Amino acid sequence: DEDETTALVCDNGSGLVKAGFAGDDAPRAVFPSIVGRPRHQGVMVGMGQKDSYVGDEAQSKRGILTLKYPIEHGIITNWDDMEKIWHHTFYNELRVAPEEHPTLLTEAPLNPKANREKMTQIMFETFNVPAMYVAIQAVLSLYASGRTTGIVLDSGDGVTHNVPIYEGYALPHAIMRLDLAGRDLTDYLMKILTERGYSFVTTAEREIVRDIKEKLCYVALDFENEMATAASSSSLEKSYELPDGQVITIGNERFRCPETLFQPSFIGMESAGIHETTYNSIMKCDIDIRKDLYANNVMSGGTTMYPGIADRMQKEITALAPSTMKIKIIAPPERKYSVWIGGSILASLSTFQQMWITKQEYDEAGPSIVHRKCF
Ligand SMILES: Nc1ncnc2c1ncn2[C@@H]1O[C@H](COP(=O)(O)OP(=O)(O)O)[C@@H](O)[C@H]1O
Ligand SMILES: [Ca+2]
Repeated sequence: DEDETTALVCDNGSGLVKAGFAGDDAPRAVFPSIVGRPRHQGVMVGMGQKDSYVGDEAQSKRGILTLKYPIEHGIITNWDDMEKIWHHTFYNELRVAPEEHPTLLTEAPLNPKANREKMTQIMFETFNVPAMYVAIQAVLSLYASGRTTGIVLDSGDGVTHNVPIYEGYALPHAIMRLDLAGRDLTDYLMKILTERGYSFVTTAEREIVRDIKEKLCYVALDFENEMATAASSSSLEKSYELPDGQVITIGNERFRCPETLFQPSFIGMESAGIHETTYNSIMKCDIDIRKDLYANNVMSGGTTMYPGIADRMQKEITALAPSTMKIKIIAPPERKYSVWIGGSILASLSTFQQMWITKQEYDEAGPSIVHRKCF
């Protein structure tokens, strides 16, 4: 753009599309990736200004809407809303044509084979984007935190991932994937809420369950001990008087839902928490590779933003791992935009040119150009 090539960086997942230009610190355009439709019906003369209420516009006028969620855990429920989602991004906020710049996105690690092509097509065959790359999440983070080896656990909204990374990159044989992440914490809440006598069961209320969560519910440091502290109506109970009108006195639910990350005996599964799946990744590798993975355990995404989390893993991780060392969780001050800031650098370095898919390479290699360059 202007005197230089430049581009647009983009982290999109199951909950927020976070768009910006290139070189930038952290995001500019940001919106929930959802498309809403008018479930309230009746008729019209005056109308609340939309056919598809999208992202921001959507989340703001919740009531009439049946919020068609798309990317639940990297898999999209149906792709049709998605084109309107990205129709926001470029033209409406950023005012830039996709048909002009490079695009950086993120690979929501182990998003299916065909989704790679299907995405690149929406750009290159439908909306002729000049160059693009989708970068594989967890690793980006590492470099922005100034780390080369460590065990990263990156989870935002959609899917849990425990990545061992070193001075050279990981492989499917050791890394893991699980469905128990940030948004599942979000949704989980209502399964449990029943015992007080609440269950925001439907659409608009579904979104209020997310909202409650990120600004008040905290992680149990050691749940079991804290269970008797549920008698202490001070720590726990707090008022959420919904600005509509209904008090949700989120007592024990404020840490009982977080705990499911380290405790799947609460939903019903055999998954161990993210502290044990971290051993699960780390063990599977070569024998000499672990000493510095243990020296830095990178912890990022929307998932690691709750109050009381690094500290937890400090205890828990020691118990079933290798013993010998200075074990240490590195969770950056803002650690959620891990994906984004690591990505920024790549789409600011011109060295990145000895990688990407450029506009004519697609035509010259068909849809498959994505697995002809990448994987
Ligand atoms: N302060 C926070 N504490 C905990 N949960 C948060 C916080 N900020 C956002 N979240 C949750 O993180 C998720 C969105 O994270 P995000 O990184 O934006 O996207 P995604 O991994 O899908 O790419 C949602 O569950 C949202 O509720
Ligand atoms: Ca993400």
